[PDB]
Amino acid sequence: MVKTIDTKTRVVDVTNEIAKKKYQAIRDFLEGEEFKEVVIFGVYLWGNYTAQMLSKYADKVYLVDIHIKFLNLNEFKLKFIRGEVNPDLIVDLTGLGGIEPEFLAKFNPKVFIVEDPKGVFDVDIYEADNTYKRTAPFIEKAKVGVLKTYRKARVSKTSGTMTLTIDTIVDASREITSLDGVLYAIPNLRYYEGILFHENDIHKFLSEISQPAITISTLNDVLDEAEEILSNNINLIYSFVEEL
Amino acid sequence: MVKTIDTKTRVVDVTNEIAKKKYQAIRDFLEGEEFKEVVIFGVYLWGNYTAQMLSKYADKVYLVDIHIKFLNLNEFKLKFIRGEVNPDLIVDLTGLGGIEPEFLAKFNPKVFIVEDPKGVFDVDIYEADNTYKRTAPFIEKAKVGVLKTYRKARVSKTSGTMTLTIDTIVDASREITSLDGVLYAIPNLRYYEGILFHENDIHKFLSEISQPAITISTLNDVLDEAEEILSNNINLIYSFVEEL
Repeated sequence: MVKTIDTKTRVVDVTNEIAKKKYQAIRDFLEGEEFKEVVIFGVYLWGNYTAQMLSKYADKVYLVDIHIKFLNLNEFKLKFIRGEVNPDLIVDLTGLGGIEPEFLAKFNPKVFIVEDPKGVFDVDIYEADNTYKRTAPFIEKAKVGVLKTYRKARVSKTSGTMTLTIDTIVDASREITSLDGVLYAIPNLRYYEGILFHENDIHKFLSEISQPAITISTLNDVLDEAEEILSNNINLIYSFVEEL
Repeated sequence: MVKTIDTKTRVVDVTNEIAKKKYQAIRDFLEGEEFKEVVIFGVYLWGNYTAQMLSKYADKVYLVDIHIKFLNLNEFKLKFIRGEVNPDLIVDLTGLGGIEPEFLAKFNPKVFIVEDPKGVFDVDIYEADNTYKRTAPFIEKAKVGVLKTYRKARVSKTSGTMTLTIDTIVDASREITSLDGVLYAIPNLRYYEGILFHENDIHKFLSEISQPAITISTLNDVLDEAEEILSNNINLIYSFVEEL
């Protein structure tokens, strides 16, 4: 009598949808701009989509994390000092406690893009943010953009893809719960970066992020309705680049 | 500067607290009465605590599942027909699509307790319920009670421990998210019965249910407040036995 239904939409599907929204904002800001060399700062798994897409607009793309060419920060710094890299385009996706503005100041790109980590107002997050301190040395000397991503009329503390994924899936599970005949809806979420970088478990990371977004205990088949709900909350997400 | 904090309270800790609440409701209703034989219908893990606690007031306790002596339904019926079992106390925790009223009618206990699965009103859940059809053959010939469990001024579709556990942890994660400096809060939940009874994976089941209830990404040490919030939502849960 009681049914168990997994959504066809996976967690990775939500993250990809969010990543696509963020890139489209970047692409629009870059419209009619061409590059030879692109450097992207941030963890790779959230920045990979942007890197793969920008490679069509570039001869060489560097994605730099603190752990297409993949480097940790220190290889990149030596490469920069040796004069082996000198990007026209810099995309900073590190956010809170990310790349230091003092390191950014050494570069001279044609276009500089930084992601605003702030979401809904939070006094501590607001205080910890230095997005516009990272933009200061490029203003008037480069095309500068600030990547912003918000949920329309919703609460998200940051604009991080992980944060948005979580709040999206959790809210969706609550809407699904209120449907007729539904007993509960489990949002299937995990701290993925902990699985990958602390436990170095590539296999468990792949299995966990590929899990159905929501598992539903229900008297009725609400799969299509659950999917629509999930789509509605994803479409709530709005991303754009503010030009400075 | 961004920290990741796990709650000390695990999912098992939350589920035990709720199960504990349900038993005390039962214990209050029985006022220290002792039985020769207790039969409890329902799944193991939500009903084991009640079985363990009632063993102090009973010579023999049977835990019957459709899957202290543990028996599945078919061993119990053959035992019942052979006349080896005839309980003074029957506790039915099966809920929706559970034990049939036609099977209950064969018994003659002194005390009969059935769990009302209904939570907040749901037309389909309400109609699928037959709790009072299970009490009917015992009304007047035994002490009859209906176990009810609600979240005060909150929405839960059923009174099931699993349902309450999910809604408790998810709501707590949302309140934690609203705290200063918190980026997000992950509710660590999984369909546990699917891991254990479908997949026969006791190892993965114990690991998943022992997960910290909530994983927090935060700028501040918010552990104590997170525990308190989690504790507060548990205290919202009210359980009692309605005597008919």
